[PDB]
Amino acid sequence: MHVEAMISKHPQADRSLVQCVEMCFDCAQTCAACADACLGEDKVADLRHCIRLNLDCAEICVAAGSIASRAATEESILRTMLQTCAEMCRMCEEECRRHAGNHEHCRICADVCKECETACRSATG
Amino acid sequence: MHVEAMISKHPQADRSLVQCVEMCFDCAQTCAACADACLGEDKVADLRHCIRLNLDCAEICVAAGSIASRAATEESILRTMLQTCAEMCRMCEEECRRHAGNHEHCRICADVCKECETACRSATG
Amino acid sequence: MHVEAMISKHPQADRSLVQCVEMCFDCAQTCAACADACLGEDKVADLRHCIRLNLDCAEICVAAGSIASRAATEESILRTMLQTCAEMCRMCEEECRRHAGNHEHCRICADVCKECETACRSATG
Amino acid sequence: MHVEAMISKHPQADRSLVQCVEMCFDCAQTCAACADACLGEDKVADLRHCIRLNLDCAEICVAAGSIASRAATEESILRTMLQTCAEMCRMCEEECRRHAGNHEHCRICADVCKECETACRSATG
Ligand SMILES: [Cu+]
Ligand SMILES: [Cu+]
Ligand SMILES: [Cu+]
Ligand SMILES: [Cu+]
Ligand SMILES: [Cu+]
Ligand SMILES: [Cu+]
Ligand SMILES: [Cu+]
Ligand SMILES: [Cu+]
Ligand SMILES: [Cu+]
Ligand SMILES: [Cu+]
Ligand SMILES: [Cu+]
Ligand SMILES: [Cu+]
Ligand SMILES: [Cu+]
Ligand SMILES: [Cu+]
Ligand SMILES: [Cu+]
Ligand SMILES: [Cu+]
Ligand SMILES: [Cu+]
Ligand SMILES: [Cu+]
Ligand SMILES: [Cu+]
Ligand SMILES: [Cu+]
Ligand SMILES: [Cu+]
Ligand SMILES: [Cu+]
Ligand SMILES: [Cu+]
Ligand SMILES: [Cu+]
Ligand SMILES: [Cu+]
Ligand SMILES: [Cu+]
Ligand SMILES: [Cu+]
Ligand SMILES: [Cu+]
Ligand SMILES: [Cu+]
Ligand SMILES: [Cu+]
Ligand SMILES: [Cu+]
Ligand SMILES: [Cu+]
Ligand SMILES: [Cu+]
Ligand SMILES: [Cu+]
Ligand SMILES: [Cu+]
Ligand SMILES: [Cu+]
Ligand SMILES: [Cu+]
Ligand SMILES: [Cu+]
Ligand SMILES: [Cu+]
Ligand SMILES: [Cu+]
Ligand SMILES: [Cu+]
Ligand SMILES: [Cu+]
Ligand SMILES: [Cu+]
Ligand SMILES: [Cu+]
Ligand SMILES: [Cu+]
Ligand SMILES: [Cu+]
Ligand SMILES: [Cu+]
Ligand SMILES: [Cu+]
Ligand SMILES: [Cu+]
Ligand SMILES: [Cu+]
Ligand SMILES: [Cu+]
Ligand SMILES: [Cu+]
Ligand SMILES: [Cu+]
Ligand SMILES: [Cu+]
Ligand SMILES: [Cu+]
Ligand SMILES: [Cu+]
Ligand SMILES: [Cu+]
Ligand SMILES: [Cu+]
Ligand SMILES: [Cu+]
Ligand SMILES: [Cu+]
Ligand code: NA
Ligand code: NA
Ligand code: NA
Ligand code: NA
Repeated sequence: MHVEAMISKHPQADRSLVQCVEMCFDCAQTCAACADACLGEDKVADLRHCIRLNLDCAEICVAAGSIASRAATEESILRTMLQTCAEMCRMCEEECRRHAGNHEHCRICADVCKECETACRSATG
Repeated sequence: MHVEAMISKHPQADRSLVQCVEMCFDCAQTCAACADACLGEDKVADLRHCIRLNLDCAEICVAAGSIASRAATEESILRTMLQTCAEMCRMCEEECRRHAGNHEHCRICADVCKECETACRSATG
Repeated sequence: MHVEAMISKHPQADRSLVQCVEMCFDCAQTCAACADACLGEDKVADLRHCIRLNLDCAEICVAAGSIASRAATEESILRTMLQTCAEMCRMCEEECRRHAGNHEHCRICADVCKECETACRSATG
Repeated sequence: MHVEAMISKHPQADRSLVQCVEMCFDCAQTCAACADACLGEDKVADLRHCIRLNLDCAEICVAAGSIASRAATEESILRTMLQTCAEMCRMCEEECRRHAGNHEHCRICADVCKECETACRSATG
């Protein structure tokens, strides 16, 4: 990623923010991937809620990552958006974690959602 | 839109929700349009904050509209996402409203953001 | 929608373009809805390809709608993006149509994708 | 990113594809950042076309990255979407490159768009 390099060259120019943007995009891709993998499993009927939560988590994480990319002093929705993203990731983590013993893709995704949750919460500080 | 027709045919199947989805997509398109119009004005330097808020409002409104399209009994991020969208629209409305005397596009956008704010807040009930 | 009203107030200011933007957002919402409905069906394992195509069609249609909202004389990706959106909608229509006898949501979605395909192709002219 | 780890655990499971997904998300974030930086420059009126192209490139790159994340044998829009993304990045590169002597953020962005263009074109093979 080029998050850190772009922040330093912004004419209005933060480690917690860089980590948050990086994680949001990582987590968006991972959740989109996890949903698709779940859709290809024999046992897809057991993964409906997981697929749905991953789709919502991918959407929210892209939005949050985009918003945060534009947050390098003026009033912003950033802190509200990051709280919502943290809650989304917490929910998605919980469901992916439940399937992690059965599907390796869900273990990887649950780990990324946990990290993203932490990153987004830390950037609200 | 086909929001109402699709909700009624969902196997797990709400006027406030239909109005919220419709408005989110209307508002996303309107804000994207408003940002582009502002970017073409002689006086673009006065509209920087407006353009930035419109970009964030378009992103959040698409996300909210998508999430809400998937919310037709299971646990959801919906109510959190709709609160964030309502706050986003309130912020964007305020700035577009400030320019409404000068730019007709901003008057139209401020009106749509006001309506979307109301719709999203009403769907959290 | 406010597509037509916003185009007329753009400082750089087209019926085919308005219809294309409107349809892209309608189709994005419809496909997102169709995927979610398919995910809730008893027979979800038969709908894997449909769900996947709907997810891609929602993503492409939002992108196309956004791009087209910013296309009201300068060089643009618009015509390329609209060709891609037309191909996406054609593919998604074909698969939703295949399930239309079994699931009413897929009949509605197939009809919207057909219309969106036509609209996007007509706006490339 | 977790692109490579997720592809290997997909139940239907490609170096060119991994590089393409990674680059699309990098480029989406970079272009969103570049647009915001341009919007904060004294000389924003000279950067209108650059801002507009960056917004379109961010939208297309997210879409392409998402689609490609779901492309790990069945029929797909992938190759069409990647051609469109390659054309988008070529256009955005050209305009960012034109401003690269004046704005360091545009130099970084032009380099990322060039790389993403190459990656997306290589994944169509
Ligand atoms: Cu995230
Ligand atoms: Cu994620
Ligand atoms: Cu999954
Ligand atoms: Cu997730
Ligand atoms: Cu997420
Ligand atoms: Cu999150
Ligand atoms: Cu986040
Ligand atoms: Cu997540
Ligand atoms: Cu999850
Ligand atoms: Cu998974
Ligand atoms: Cu998962
Ligand atoms: Cu995850
Ligand atoms: Cu997950
Ligand atoms: Cu996440
Ligand atoms: Cu996060
Ligand atoms: Cu809205
Ligand atoms: Cu709006
Ligand atoms: Cu505007
Ligand atoms: Cu707005
Ligand atoms: Cu909005
Ligand atoms: Cu909103
Ligand atoms: Cu909303
Ligand atoms: Cu708004
Ligand atoms: Cu606004
Ligand atoms: Cu405006
Ligand atoms: Cu506005
Ligand atoms: Cu508005
Ligand atoms: Cu506005
Ligand atoms: Cu709004
Ligand atoms: Cu709303
Ligand atoms: Cu469409
Ligand atoms: Cu559609
Ligand atoms: Cu469906
Ligand atoms: Cu579709
Ligand atoms: Cu579509
Ligand atoms: Cu389309
Ligand atoms: Cu289209
Ligand atoms: Cu479609
Ligand atoms: Cu379809
Ligand atoms: Cu359907
Ligand atoms: Cu369908
Ligand atoms: Cu459809
Ligand atoms: Cu469909
Ligand atoms: Cu469509
Ligand atoms: Cu269309
Ligand atoms: Cu790209
Ligand atoms: Cu880019
Ligand atoms: Cu820039
Ligand atoms: Cu760009
Ligand atoms: Cu791009
Ligand atoms: Cu690209
Ligand atoms: Cu690309
Ligand atoms: Cu680019
Ligand atoms: Cu560019
Ligand atoms: Cu830049
Ligand atoms: Cu740039
Ligand atoms: Cu770039
Ligand atoms: Cu750029
Ligand atoms: Cu790019
Ligand atoms: Cu690329
Ligand atoms: Na900002
Ligand atoms: Na749902
Ligand atoms: Na334009
Ligand atoms: Na696929």
